[PDB]
Amino acid sequence: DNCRDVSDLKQYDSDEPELRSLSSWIQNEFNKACELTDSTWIEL
Amino acid sequence: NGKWREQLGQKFEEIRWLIEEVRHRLKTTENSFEQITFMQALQLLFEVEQEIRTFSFQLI
Repeated sequence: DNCRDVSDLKQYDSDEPELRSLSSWIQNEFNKACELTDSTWIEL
Repeated sequence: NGKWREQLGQKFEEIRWLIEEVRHRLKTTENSFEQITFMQALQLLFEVEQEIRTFSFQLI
């Protein structure tokens, strides 16, 4: 009930998100994910 | 084994030359293919340079 006596009140950080640019490591991650290994990793 | 011993300095002559060339060309480039290729080459060259220095130190 006494919370409205503060002089440092702000609603929320409702600001636009920062903008980012594409990098090259995600393509490398996909390439490494698309290749074959030595173990089996599964059995049905 | 006569001339075989003296090529170590010869290889060291271009080791850091090519590593600097790769660093500069990786910095300058803009494509995604070239960047990945140059990064892989840089890692390979670091590994090979260690390897050759380790064997050179061990043999002598």
